[PDB]
Amino acid sequence: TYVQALFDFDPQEDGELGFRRGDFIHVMDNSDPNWWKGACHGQTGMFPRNYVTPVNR
Amino acid sequence: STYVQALFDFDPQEDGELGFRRGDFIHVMDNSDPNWWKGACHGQTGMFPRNYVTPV
Amino acid sequence: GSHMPKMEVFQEYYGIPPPPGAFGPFLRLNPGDIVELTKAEAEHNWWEGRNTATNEVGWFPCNRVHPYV
Repeated sequence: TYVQALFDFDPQEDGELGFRRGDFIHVMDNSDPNWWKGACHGQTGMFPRNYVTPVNR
Repeated sequence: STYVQALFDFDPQEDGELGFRRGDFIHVMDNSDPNWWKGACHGQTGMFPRNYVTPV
Repeated sequence: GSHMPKMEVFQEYYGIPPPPGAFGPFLRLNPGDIVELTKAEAEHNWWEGRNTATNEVGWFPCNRVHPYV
């Protein structure tokens, strides 16, 4: 399952996943309706669900 | 040899489309389709949205 | 609705500029409206969604919205 970032996300907080608009993120945990865990750029972390869109579509 | 001027910016979304900035002059090459016309601007040709321009 | 991202509108959009080539109907947006996206790609400037503040559907410039947080 991959999602595409629709916006840049540049967190300060540890445990949060950073990415740029257009990046593809491998979703690791989408159980919570608001914060998902994903993998990108050699790291994993949490990010707000509404920053990304499903690639399958 | 007709020219139109861009009312708004336009970034090509699909290949073959022609982009432009508001104010750019575009040479109309083919106005056969109702919504997308072939034109030339900044050394390139491609399809542009007719509703983004006005005749000069 | 479905499992798609939601956006909060921060800038109004009343159909100007119109969707390129009128490929689809424009979606009126008012600051504060929450739009549930139906079609979106990072590389594209025009996204489709359902404005849940008005229950209308259509296309709008992605530069008028940001993630609903």
